[PDB]
Amino acid sequence: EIKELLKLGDLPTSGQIRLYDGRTGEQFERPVTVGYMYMLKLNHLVDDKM
Amino acid sequence: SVTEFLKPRLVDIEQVSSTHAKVTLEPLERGFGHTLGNALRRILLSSMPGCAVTEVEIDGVLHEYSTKEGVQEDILEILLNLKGLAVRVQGKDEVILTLNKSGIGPVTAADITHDGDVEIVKPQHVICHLTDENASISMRIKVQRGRGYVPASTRIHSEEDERPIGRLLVDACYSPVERIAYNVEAARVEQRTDLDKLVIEMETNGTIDPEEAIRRAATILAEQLEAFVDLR
Amino acid sequence: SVTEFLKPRLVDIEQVSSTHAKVTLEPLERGFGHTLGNALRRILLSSMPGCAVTEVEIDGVLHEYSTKEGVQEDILEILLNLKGLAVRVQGKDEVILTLNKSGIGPVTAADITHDGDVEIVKPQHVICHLTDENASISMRIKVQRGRGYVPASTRIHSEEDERPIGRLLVDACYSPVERIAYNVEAARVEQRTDLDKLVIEMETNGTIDPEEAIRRAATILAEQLEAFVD
Amino acid sequence: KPLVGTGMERAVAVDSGVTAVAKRGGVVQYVDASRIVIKVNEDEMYPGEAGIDIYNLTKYTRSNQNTCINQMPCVSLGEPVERGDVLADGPSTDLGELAL
Amino acid sequence: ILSPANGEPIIVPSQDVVLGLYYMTRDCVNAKGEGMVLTGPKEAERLYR
Repeated sequence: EIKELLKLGDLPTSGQIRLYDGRTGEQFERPVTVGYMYMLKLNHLVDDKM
Repeated sequence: SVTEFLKPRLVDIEQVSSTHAKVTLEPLERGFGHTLGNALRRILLSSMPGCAVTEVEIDGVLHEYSTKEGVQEDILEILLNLKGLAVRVQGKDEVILTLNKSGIGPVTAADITHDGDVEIVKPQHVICHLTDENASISMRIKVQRGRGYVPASTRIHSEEDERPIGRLLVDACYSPVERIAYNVEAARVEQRTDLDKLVIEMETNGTIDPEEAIRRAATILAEQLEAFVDLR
Repeated sequence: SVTEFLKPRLVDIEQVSSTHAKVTLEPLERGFGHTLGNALRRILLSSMPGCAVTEVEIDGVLHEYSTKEGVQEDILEILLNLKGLAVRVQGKDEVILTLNKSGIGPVTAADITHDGDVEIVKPQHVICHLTDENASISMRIKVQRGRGYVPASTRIHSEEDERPIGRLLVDACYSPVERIAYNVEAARVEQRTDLDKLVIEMETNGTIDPEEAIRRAATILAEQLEAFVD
Repeated sequence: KPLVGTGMERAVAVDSGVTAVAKRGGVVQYVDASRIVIKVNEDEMYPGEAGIDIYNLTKYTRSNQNTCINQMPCVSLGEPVERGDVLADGPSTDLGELAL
Repeated sequence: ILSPANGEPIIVPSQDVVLGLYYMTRDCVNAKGEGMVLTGPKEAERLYR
């Protein structure tokens, strides 16, 4: 189902594309897994612990 | 002929939309385009001058964490919306715009009283909503010109006069370029069959001309390269 | 202002050897050191013109895997030694040199025939080891002025130019740059520390000084943007 | 909002008291960043009652962990509402869905 | 650099250095540039870059 949903959009079914190094520039040797993930910010702040 | 190099030049500036644009440079020899392309991108992301909103002042506000009667959105939400406003200012580096609105409805960027030199690129951009007939909003917006991104904490470092209560400070993102995508393809020039052309796609806020941005990036690169050219 | 940008003033250059440079530049704008280092490295690697050997003709040897009884080294070793040689040909594009040696065989680059225009940076660069007393070596070396690195694999195609037998293709290596690296470190000025410091370590085959190579690369890159300057 | 979820965000947000749900159906008479006034339907009316429901959202009140509790309206002027519908989003909540 | 408990070294790559070294020190079958003859490690690096 995930692969079919990816095929519905203009995205590869494998879920990996080819990224370019921001600093240097050339293609990475192997495709990398990119996407959108839900990230949380825990209640452990460095300014509260320093 | 190996010693001499082909001179790249601008050949086409195809503007897809008011923000999206494409710039074509031709001809380029071997990998030079790459050595140019990324470099130009790595400049256009960080060292593009632009105008951004710094200080806001509302008549009925006292601090960033308050609310106004008759407005649907919070004061912090209003400041966040004003942060993304794109405005092109020419002739000076400091402008104090004023906005006055009343009645039920959205408050678009077209409600700002233009001063002639200052130009607004997104008149349909929404700032807040008034949900009361007897509700009036008056705002004073301070806009400046700079580079990069500076937060409020570093900008309030200058401590010479305490700001009056009710003068809200917002983060400034002076960079007007959001997306850069460069690619290099084969160029049909004479009979070399090896020269290449570089196409740069820029997605900006519409406040900077693509040709001016490219020329500025090239000038910055040449200025930085002058030191290496001298080399003590 | 906005158009003003920081320029690297602490230009420190120390030479480990006659063909080894470690140039440190600081201060630099945040991220500008990476761009400068990458651009200079790319220009040095794939855009520096130079004169170097292209193909070699050996008398009595018809193929790469052929064996010569006179020399203790294989033909591949001779090709590597000739590739490592650095030349400073000026005036014309391609030159042909003739090497003929006999007797004791510590044959170095000093035994090559001098054509006047051609220059050898390292005459003591060893070429071959003829052990047999009466064995003699005779060869022809072709040097061309090109740009960048041209491997023999690419030149293998379109063999009609190299139809005559006895000609072996060797990697060109026109650019007199080897082991060029750049590093970016943190640098502090007053209160700001997002500034970068660039350390460039480079070596040359001996034809030109490393600082001369850096200057030439910077000049080439700058003149490539002449039409785009303001 | 979470792009990938389990469908339990709505139940968690509604059951928790952070969000302001509509006690009675009707239309939004006056929506403001600090309070919401809605006019109840004639079906849910009561004898001798004006028929107006007023919700006073809590703004920028500290929690037990010194965080911020803020409620923002999620309805426009004149938008009809039903019983149990969310009127204002509580902290870490988007359109009645939990958003951590 | 040596653990007093047993004498084994303690400064060892753990997660990323080992992976990078393993990837760098690996041989394919028909990789680009196979069969070439190089005069030294510097030429190998200048070819890879």
